[PDB]
Amino acid sequence: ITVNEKEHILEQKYRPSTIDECILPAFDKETFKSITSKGKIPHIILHSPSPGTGKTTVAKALCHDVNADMMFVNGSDCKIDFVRGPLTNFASAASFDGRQKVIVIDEFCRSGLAESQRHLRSFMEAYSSNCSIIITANNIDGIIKPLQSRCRVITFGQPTDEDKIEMMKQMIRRLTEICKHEGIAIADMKVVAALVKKNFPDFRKTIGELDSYSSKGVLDAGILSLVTNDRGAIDDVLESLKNKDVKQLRALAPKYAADYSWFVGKLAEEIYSRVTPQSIIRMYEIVGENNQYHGIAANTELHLAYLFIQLACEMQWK
Amino acid sequence: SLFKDDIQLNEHQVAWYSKDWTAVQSAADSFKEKAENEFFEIIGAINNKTKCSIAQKDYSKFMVENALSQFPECMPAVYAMNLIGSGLSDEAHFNYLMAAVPRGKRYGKWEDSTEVLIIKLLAKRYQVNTNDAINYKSILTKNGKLPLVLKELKGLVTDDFLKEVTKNVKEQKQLKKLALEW
Amino acid sequence: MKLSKDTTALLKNFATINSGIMLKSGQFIMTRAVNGTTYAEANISDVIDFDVAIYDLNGFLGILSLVNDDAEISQSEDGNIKIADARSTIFWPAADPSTVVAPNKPIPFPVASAVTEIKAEDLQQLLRVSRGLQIDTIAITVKEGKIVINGFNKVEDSALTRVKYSLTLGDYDGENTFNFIINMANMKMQPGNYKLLLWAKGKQGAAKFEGEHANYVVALEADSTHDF
Amino acid sequence: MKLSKDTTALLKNFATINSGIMLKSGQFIMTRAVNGTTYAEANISDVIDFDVAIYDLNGFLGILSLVNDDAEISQSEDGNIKIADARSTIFWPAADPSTVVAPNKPIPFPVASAVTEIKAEDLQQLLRVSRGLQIDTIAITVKEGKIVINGFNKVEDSALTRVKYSLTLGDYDGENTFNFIINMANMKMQPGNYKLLLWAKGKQGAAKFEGEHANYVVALEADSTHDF
DNA sequence: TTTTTATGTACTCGTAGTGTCTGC
DNA sequence: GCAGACACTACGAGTACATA
Ligand SMILES: Nc1ncnc2c1ncn2[C@@H]1O[C@H](COP(=O)(O)OP(=O)(O)O)[C@@H](O)[C@H]1O
Ligand SMILES: [Mg+2]
Repeated sequence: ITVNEKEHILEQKYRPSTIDECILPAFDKETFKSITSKGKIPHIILHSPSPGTGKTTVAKALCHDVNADMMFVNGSDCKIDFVRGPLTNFASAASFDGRQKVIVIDEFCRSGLAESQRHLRSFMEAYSSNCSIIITANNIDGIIKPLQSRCRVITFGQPTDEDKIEMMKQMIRRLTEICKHEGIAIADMKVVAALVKKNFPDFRKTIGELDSYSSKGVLDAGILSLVTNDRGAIDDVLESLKNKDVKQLRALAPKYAADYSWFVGKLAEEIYSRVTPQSIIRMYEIVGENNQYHGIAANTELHLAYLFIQLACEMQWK
Repeated sequence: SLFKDDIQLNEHQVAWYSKDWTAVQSAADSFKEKAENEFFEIIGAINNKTKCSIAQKDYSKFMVENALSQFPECMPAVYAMNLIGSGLSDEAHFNYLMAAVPRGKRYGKWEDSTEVLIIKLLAKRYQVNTNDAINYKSILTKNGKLPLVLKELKGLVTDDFLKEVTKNVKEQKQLKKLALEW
Repeated sequence: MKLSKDTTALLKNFATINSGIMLKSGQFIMTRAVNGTTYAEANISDVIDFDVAIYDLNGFLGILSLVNDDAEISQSEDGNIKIADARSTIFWPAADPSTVVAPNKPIPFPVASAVTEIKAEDLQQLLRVSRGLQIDTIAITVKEGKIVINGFNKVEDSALTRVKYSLTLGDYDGENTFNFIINMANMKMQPGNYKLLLWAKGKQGAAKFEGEHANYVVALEADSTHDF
Repeated sequence: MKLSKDTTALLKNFATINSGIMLKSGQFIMTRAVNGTTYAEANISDVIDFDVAIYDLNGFLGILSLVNDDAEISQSEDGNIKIADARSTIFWPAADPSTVVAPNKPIPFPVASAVTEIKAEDLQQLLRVSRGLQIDTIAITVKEGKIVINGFNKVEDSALTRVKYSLTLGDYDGENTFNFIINMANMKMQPGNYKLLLWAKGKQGAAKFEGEHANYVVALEADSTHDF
């Protein structure tokens, strides 16, 4: 159990240092250990559209288990002049103690980074001898295919039944360590296993919900009360939808244009239970055709705005 | 001294008849009228059927589409120009939207500072995105003293950081706003 | 703590490697490159009292360039750094030590795998020729017994084929063959004499420049070759 | 094959005419501006032993000001230009001669339509007054039986009506009346006594400056009026 | 009745700091 | 034996342009 004791947020403080310490499904835990066993790291695009799965921790865990000279940077701050300057001065020079050089680009699927992405093809080949690149992706299509040519596309697989049973209790004993290391009163777990199961894959939102209970000393309460679904449900997905608030509908588009694929996908799932069958068949046509054309979509933001205006004015909300 | 009862030439003449150019610089600034610019009035011509004849005006599909993005009745054509209007001529873009928007009579208009500095300051510190940064604060307002992490980040509030968000006059009432955090 | 002319000039040099610096109590200052390619250290004559981290070292030296030499740099009772002049007084905000990437690990250089010394006017001529000849990478090898520094145009010359400059620095004794390639960009030492220390074993290595006051340890480019 | 400092001083002058130069073996050198504006020819004290074309003559000499004057220049096996110093060596790349606009043969200046003889200090004062009176174009013509030079400010003068200078030079024994205009930007000759040869036939024309070692052919202006 | 969002590129202009050359 | 002044560079500003 690795703790960066100098950290103030539990998400960043209890980040696994080793790939073993990561609560990951089988096949993946087998894959990453195989990658670290080689001692040398090839270009890796590990990606999972589900948040809090461990994209960033695994990317850093692989850099640690291989004893890499890692330079971690967020994709948004990884512009092209940043790649020309620092990133090149890094991958060109050889580290004094040898050891693998890695450049981790977190959330590199962001849209504005398309042209700096186009710089890396040839950049990665010119310095492939001395330095590799790990890319963290939320939307894999946001990675230009020439980069996928140069990288290993690791997609976090759906955890099997055994993986769900083992990872939960691996996270349970992980929550035991952190609470006992933080000073939070357990007051019998009981709901602790239920919290892990509440947001099973999203471990980051599970730890993030331990926070907000640091001012409190208790580990137990009805946590599914205060901002439970603060992801795809309690962020104007209900209230602002129905009432057909065009003004709010348009202002609600930007905050999500970042990851279009997830949003739409979760939008077609939860909606099947809120509206009538006459609008069940109707919502699939408009949502299907908006998702069908997210490429011709120049501005994804206005594309969401068109989905909302055509969705709100045709659903017979029960 | 001044020769009292002689004619005093205007400040332009005073500055110009002197190789003191900083005062001449102040003389030219007197006609700046940059606050009296133009900006669009093409959108009004789009929804009024007026002879816009843009050519030299600043056309922005980015903007002109995003202005009609507020009005949902203009959204069918905006959805088309979003799809296929990419790589379409600026003069063609205004010309399509001419016969495409319904009726006119141009209308109204189209998340606060002291929060948006913290959101963008936490984002740069932990190297996270807006979404993640936004959530960080919201959970930190509820738990282990966000006031503490405010102090942890009082050193990296440079004027280049500050002015980047809301120039105007706030980045000086914001520069020394998060000063008092110790 | 008082900051003299030789020490502020050193800080003006260390600012080029890292936008700021972390310095703890003593007379030893040290900074490393953000990417970890150039490490600089310096024992100085001016003694500093407390531990402080400056994020904007460039702007810190610019604001100090208005106060007289009597500049009293003190800690504020809350924590900041006040600069007392003969008359005026300035307030500068200090930053957290984790904001400035600090070297933190002054592990000593190993055994010098090869040793020579470059003159002050020899470094001068190398930097002035490269300014006019656009030399971006230099390689230190052996030619006819004496070791030399060769400058190229990595962009205009892929695998460092055609030399554009060569400076001899004395003769090599042992029977070894090598070619340490250093990037001219990540080479930020100030003018002066430097006993050049070169260490490299297997696939790791570094180049250390021993100046009469400060030390500069740069990294070698991956293309470098040696038989050590 | 070393270059004396007066020869290089003449070379840094030729670089003002053309950013490059094509110099063959021998003691004779020459260049012409790309825009056919000026042409300079000169024999010098050093001896060139090999043909070489230099794409950036300005940067070549600016780099040659970084090695000692005893530097032995040569054509390296590295087929470029070798600058051997006491310790250093500069390999300045020879350029493809096709990229250097140079006179393929020395311009044989025709029989002069008018001959005068500028003095070096007279030329010196002419440049000093031009930098003070913003004199951009000058005209050499006849005034009361004597050959004189008159400068204007074509910016403010436009029609070239208001005289701003009059260097009374020699006397004219002929009967022709000419008004040859030269642009000061094309006065790329180094200071020194020159025998000024003038020629013009119809809508053509050029001026030649015969020197104690260097000659200069500078072009006349579109508005040059003559009765030759 | 309104007034702005990101990244990367190329060019011009103005001024200001720095560099190379020169006096009755 | 250096200052002056032209000469040169760098940079902030503003501009125009093409993308998503
Ligand atoms: N597989 C995992 N094993 C252990 N902890 C995890 C795992 N996935 C996420 N976490 C916890 O979530 C936090 C953030 O995870 P992160 O790498 O940011 O996931 P993502 O990048 O997909 O949001 C970490 O501090 C870590 O403690
Ligand atoms: Mg992450």
